[PDB]
Amino acid sequence: MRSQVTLRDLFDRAVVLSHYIHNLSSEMFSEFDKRYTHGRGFITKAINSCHTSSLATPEDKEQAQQMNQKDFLSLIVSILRSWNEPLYHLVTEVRGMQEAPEAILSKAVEIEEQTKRLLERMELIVSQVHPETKENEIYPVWSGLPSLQMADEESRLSAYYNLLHCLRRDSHKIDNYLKLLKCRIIHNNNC
Repeated sequence: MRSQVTLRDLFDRAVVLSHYIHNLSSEMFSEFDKRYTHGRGFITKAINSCHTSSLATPEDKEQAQQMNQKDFLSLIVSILRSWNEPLYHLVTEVRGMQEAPEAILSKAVEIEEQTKRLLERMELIVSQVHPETKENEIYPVWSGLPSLQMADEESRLSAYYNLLHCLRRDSHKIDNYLKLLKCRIIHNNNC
């Protein structure tokens, strides 16, 4: 929309949100981990199957810097829109039948709304800088639902472990990305 939005203003709050959302994801993940896998022998296993990994992303900074700006910003939107369904199901899954984690839920609800909040911001950024960008419509599919809703404690709990991990990973991606774009478009520029 509008309400006197400048590109400086858009980025100002895009970075405030992306930093917040990431820190909240580390909080959520570290809390789940502690609370949910600290007395058990569950397998850590690193950077597992993240649904956003199918999309072309820079896995570096010079790679990100070198990148076409138009594609970079659309990438950011695709990631953010791909976290809709899994974040809806997370909240519904904690919320539904499921018990205690009133504290993890409280946090899932915020991540869910703040992401959507970030996406509109990002959509405006794009319209302002690259209005020639066409309706995005490409976003990676998510298939973790079956694994979230398993009877087997180890399977289900790890499916949660991994989704929170991936989320903490990707919210960290977006943050580095937005810093990099803000520093360029708004701040100290090479001419």
